[PDB]
Amino acid sequence: LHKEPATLIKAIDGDTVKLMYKGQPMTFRDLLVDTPEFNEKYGPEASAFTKKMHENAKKIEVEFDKGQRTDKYGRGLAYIYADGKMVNEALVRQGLAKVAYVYKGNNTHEQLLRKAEAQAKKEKLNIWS
Ligand SMILES: Cc1cn([C@H]2C[C@H](OP(=O)(O)O)[C@@H](COP(=O)(O)O)O2)c(=O)[nH]c1=O
Ligand SMILES: [Ca+2]
Repeated sequence: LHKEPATLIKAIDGDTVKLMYKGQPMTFRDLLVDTPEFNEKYGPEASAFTKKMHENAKKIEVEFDKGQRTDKYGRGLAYIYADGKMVNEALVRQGLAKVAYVYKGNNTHEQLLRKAEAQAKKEKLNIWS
């Protein structure tokens, strides 16, 4: 897998963001995670977390997995990095997302994220409180 450039267009929520990729605007959905919707418990906190993580980054990058790169809604499916830190992993580590939507063929970072979730749960953080 490899990282590719992008630039933030706009925060959206815990697990989606509007980025410019290859010069085109796209909505990206984070692989392997599920954040609460904004109207649900910890939804606001998830959205705040990713808004800050994306807006503060000097360099956003996207990393597609081995499988399908867009979902049925036209959203890009990627691992997203903010100054080399994976947003997908950070969400899970903080108890602001669950590991979720693990489809074979696009699950390169599954075990990394499961390890984060375990530590979040051990610490009883957020969703796990
Ligand atoms: C994360 C992810 C979501 N999806 C689809 C499955 C779900 O379909 P349904 O909309 O039919 O439930 C939806 C979940 O996304 P959200 O959690 O953003 O709603 O997006 C994929 O197809 N591939 C993926 O890797
Ligand atoms: Ca969601």
